[PDB]
Amino acid sequence: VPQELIEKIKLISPGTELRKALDDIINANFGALIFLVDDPKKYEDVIQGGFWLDTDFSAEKLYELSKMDGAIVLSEDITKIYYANVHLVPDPTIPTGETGTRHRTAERLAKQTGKVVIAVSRRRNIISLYYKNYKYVVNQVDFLISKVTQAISTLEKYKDNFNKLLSELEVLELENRVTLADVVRTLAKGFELLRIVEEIRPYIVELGEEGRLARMQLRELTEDVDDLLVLLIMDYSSEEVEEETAQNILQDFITRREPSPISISRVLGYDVQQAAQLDDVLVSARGYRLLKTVARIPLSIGYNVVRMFKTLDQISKASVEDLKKVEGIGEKRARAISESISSLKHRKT
Amino acid sequence: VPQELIEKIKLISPGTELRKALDDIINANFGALIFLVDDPKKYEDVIQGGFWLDTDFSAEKLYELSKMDGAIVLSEDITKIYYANVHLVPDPTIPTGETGTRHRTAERLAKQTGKVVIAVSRRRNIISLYYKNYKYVVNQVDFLISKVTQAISTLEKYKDNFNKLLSELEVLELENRVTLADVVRTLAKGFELLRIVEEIRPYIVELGEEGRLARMQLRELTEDVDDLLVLLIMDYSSEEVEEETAQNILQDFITRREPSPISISRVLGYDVQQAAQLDDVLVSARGYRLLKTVARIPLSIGYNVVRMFKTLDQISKASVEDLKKVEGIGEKRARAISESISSLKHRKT
Amino acid sequence: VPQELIEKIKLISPGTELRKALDDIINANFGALIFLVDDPKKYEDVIQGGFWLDTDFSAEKLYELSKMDGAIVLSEDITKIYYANVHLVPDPTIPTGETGTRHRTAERLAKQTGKVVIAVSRRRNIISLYYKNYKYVVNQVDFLISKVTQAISTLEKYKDNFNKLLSELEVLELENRVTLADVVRTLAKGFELLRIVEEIRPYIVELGEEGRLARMQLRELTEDVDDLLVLLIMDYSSEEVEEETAQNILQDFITRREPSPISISRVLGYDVQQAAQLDDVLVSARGYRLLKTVARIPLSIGYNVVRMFKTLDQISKASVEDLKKVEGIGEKRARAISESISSLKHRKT
Amino acid sequence: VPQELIEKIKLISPGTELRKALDDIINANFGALIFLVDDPKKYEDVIQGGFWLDTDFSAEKLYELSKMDGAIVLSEDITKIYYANVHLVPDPTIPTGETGTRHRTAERLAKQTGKVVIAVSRRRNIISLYYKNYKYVVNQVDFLISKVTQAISTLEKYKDNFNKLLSELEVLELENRVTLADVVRTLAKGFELLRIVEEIRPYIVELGEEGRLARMQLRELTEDVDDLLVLLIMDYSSEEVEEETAQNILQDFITRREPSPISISRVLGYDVQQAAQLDDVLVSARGYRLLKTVARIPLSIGYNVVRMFKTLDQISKASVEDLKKVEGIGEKRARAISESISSLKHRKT
Repeated sequence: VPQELIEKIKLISPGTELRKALDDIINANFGALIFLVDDPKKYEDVIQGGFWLDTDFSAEKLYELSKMDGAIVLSEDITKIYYANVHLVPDPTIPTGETGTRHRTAERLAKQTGKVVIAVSRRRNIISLYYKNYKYVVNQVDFLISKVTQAISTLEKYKDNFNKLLSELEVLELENRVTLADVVRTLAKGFELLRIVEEIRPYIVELGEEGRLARMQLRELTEDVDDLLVLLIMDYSSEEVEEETAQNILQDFITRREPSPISISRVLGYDVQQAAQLDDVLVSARGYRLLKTVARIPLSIGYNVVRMFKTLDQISKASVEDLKKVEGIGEKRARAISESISSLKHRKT
Repeated sequence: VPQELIEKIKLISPGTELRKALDDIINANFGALIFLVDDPKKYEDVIQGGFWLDTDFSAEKLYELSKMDGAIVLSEDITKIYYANVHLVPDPTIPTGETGTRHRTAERLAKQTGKVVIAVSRRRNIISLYYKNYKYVVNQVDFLISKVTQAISTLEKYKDNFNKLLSELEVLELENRVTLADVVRTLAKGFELLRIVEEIRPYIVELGEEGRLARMQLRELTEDVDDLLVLLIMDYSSEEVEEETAQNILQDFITRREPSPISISRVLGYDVQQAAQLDDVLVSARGYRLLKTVARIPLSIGYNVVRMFKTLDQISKASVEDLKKVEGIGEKRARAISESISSLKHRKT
Repeated sequence: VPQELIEKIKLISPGTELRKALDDIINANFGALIFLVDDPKKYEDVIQGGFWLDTDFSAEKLYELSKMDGAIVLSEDITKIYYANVHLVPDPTIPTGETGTRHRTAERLAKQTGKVVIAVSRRRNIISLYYKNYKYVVNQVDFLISKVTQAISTLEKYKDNFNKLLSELEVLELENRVTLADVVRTLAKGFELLRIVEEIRPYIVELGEEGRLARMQLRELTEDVDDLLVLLIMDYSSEEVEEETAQNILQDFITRREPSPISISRVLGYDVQQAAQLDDVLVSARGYRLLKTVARIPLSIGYNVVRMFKTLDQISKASVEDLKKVEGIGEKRARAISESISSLKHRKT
Repeated sequence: VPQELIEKIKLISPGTELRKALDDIINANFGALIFLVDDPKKYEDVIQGGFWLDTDFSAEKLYELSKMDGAIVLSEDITKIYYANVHLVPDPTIPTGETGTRHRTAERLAKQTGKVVIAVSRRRNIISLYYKNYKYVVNQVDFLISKVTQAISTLEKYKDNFNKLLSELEVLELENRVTLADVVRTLAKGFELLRIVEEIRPYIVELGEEGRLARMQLRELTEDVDDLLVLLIMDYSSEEVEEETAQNILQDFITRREPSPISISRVLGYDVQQAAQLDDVLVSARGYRLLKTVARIPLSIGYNVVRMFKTLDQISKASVEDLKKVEGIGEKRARAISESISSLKHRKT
């Protein structure tokens, strides 16, 4: 979806006075055909009859004006109503996939002038916005909220299973008993979960001001999930990987590639064929996840800790003194690393 | 529900252009009577008047055509509109349980020709599909989603209680303090939960593309429940049972038999009369559940481990060396079995 | 709500063909006035004009007949339609709180004959049923489900807080560190929760077949709550109390008395004035809750265990041999009591 | 929102007979213009034509009367209907931001007389109440419940993350390993959560009797959150702070100030610049939270315990005897403090 169109869709999103007028118009079953232009003069060839108003815009004015036949012409910044009751006459030979005079006129005019044309028919409750060669159907809030509420419920279920996987993985990691299967399973669930977020995103945007609660919920449910997945990648990839690369792995599995077990283990640098092999590959966390998330050591510095001790297993054996030999690790960091890992082992394993 | 009919129901499921036209028709309160035929020629006896169109199908075309009285005739693959405004005249002596000319005509024609006939009346918002001697009422998406959302909430509650039962059962199993009552109680909840899934299934299918989120939720909620229940059967049945048999027990209690305590304990091979006796029967898990789910040992091989040690109690006492004497158990499997069971005991009991 | 009326309300509950016809009638905005009689003959004085049909009942027939003015007369068992289009003429001097001829006629006739009279007006979507001097407004399913879904959500929140209270109480009980405040707080939440169930009950019934999922949810959420609360009463009441009495305490606090802290502590036999005193009263569980729920010892026998050891504190110190000296406690029960309590202490405290 | 207006809004809230009549009027699409006056005589200048009724008020009467053009005049206590079908004639030169004669008349009359004027138009389903220079749009219950149900779901998510933060903070506190970042993070989530409650409040009120379940849910979800946050403030502020001050911090961050990390750490008395510094500031709880919430020691007395031992760290080391040296700490309190803290350490750390 071109950003160019996104900017236009904002014009008729829940919250704006324009959308306010359009909803009223839908409820009254009157029709509407609105043409957004910067300078009316250069468009007089496609504007016939009607009335010249050149007055300030308001939702009430638009609604009343729409009781008459024909089209209304507004300024692109929706601050002025220039015409009402006019006949829009774009070139009839322009191709159109629309049905019914109102929408065919809207599409051709948008294509012809490169300007925005809004159509609202009587036999339906949806807003169609035409911009250049683009068409965007705007749904009603009730419909959007229904889909979004279901997507959120679906997310809660994925998050729950994700929390359960990560919790079990934590036990295994602390006991150094992890297998590639445990990692991939956890990654897959995470990838699939963030995929849902990406898919519902266009719905949230379309909700405008009425999607505020929905955004808040998505934020609380997927808070640190992305950071967590990256750290998992940095910790279990076959060979060392920088954060930025882990992020590319994440973005890739969120949109491009499908999060299938074999496919994830492959990108992680493991040469596997059948998913049955995953339960046989033993792996050891490097310790980034725990270092950054629990010991609160900046990644930049964790790099030094990992380069020296290699794995979480070794770091958990290190002493306060042993850890200070690391560049960037003082008394506080050293104690923080040692104590937080020891605390976790005593509680979770 | 014959699969034969299921194939026809797909034709008018949410997502198809046909359903798109039918919804529009419902919203406009126009009526509709659609007859699906392969070759119009051999049906000219039941097709009177109207107009010959022989044009490409589209939802907009169907909607417009439906503004006229009579019926529309389409190709079975919904790619062609052959007739519009015709009078369908099946044999009037054919029995019909329908009311009102439109539905009586549809049922008799479907019965007469063995073809699909779709009826949509003005005084209601539902689609009736007739195929041979079958009738399928298609509900609106709003209604379906309402029932499905309630069924999902109901499932969440059953799953929660199931998780609680399984969690307590786990403690008991690790402490070798299980009674038949603990097993049956856990099985019953599991059986009842999967029963809900089976019952809501026809609703999910009827939802078509709009049931995608619902499917995802059902999948996250009942993920490994079936495998888990089978393993429970394999572990607590009075006498050894092969997986395939455990599965038959599952399928049976999901559809045929009622998951009553006594009834489950009976099928498991225990001769009980009153539910009060269940709290008195001590039982010991064979160890399949833990072997497959936690130690990740293939069932095929677990069979060997169980045939040698008999119960989880004995396996938990076995040593790495003792376990390797089993056919198919190497150093890795042996360590995996021993360590995962020891880890669980230290954490859960 | 008299059971007598409940039986009549079933006649028009979701699921019945009668309600099916009434919903259709509501959607069409036609009106309806239905009079249910056993023998039409003895009511000819209040039945004028119309048509004698004496035909078999069906929803389609009722719906069609309702397109005409006047009333319809059916058999009490809803198997026969005796009249259609008649004028019902009860005594006009009979008092009525209704407005509009249709409802005034219905109420007076029901009062006059002691029979059921159903009225459905055009300017609204609700069914009014009149039986003798009773009036029952039947709501639409959509409305009912909305209230019921909210009540269920509200219940989930109370159950969660209840689980948290009971969980903390469990720690305290095992450590013999309980105070009257911990008990009352847990009881109050339980009482309030079951109060919600009682209040939503009339809604579930009114839902008929469409309240099946709602019932299942209420059952999963409040499963053993009543038994649990009774045992809590038996365990913390100032002086010994029999189960049956504990139950009266429960029923009382669910309907009659308000579950205020002081009020609960008072009924439990503690003479307190200000809620501040509750945190100062130390109490010890007798052990019924744990004996019945965890050790699975029948109450009848727990009575003997409590009469001998007095408190959970003492039972937890008892030996297998010490416990067998109790009448009804064998080797199994004795082991069950001892091991389950010891297991709990090792895990929760 | 002036309380003065709140009192008027109650007049038309769900539950009242007046609102009952207004809903019926909305469903019928009749219009309504109601003027509430104490003494009709002194308003005869703005009341023209119509009918003098001087009869008792009822919803049915109001609904029927509204079928006629013009306005209805009721007594301020909604117990009397004085006029029906009248022409209200306020001064036309009074400014009005309304459109359409009905609303312009209502606003001007309310402004002119300082009395309540209720307007309901045909082309919409909302009630507009005018009082003096105020205007309050009353929404339908369906709309309100939709927003409120979403706000509750959003709250559940914030509460869950809050519980997780507080749970981890608890471990850290018991191990005396807390950093300013852990405290602020927990406070921020708490502050944001209570902010949602404040924002949805006007919706709950507008729901009237239909907002009962919603209130119950908000109460169960945010129960002790405020007390908990205050205690957190009292425990981690840079320098000692009295409860009343902690409360001002809470109220401030709930409405005025934005709960940004730096902003919270600043108000707590810590001079920080970049959020990165928070992970470096070690802090120790004074012990109020644990003393009041777990040991059940009144704040008034906790003040003495803290003034003597200073931190939770020191209190956890204190002996029963050491604690009794505190003014207000007896054998019970002393044991309660010592045992509850020791119990927590053994279970959570």
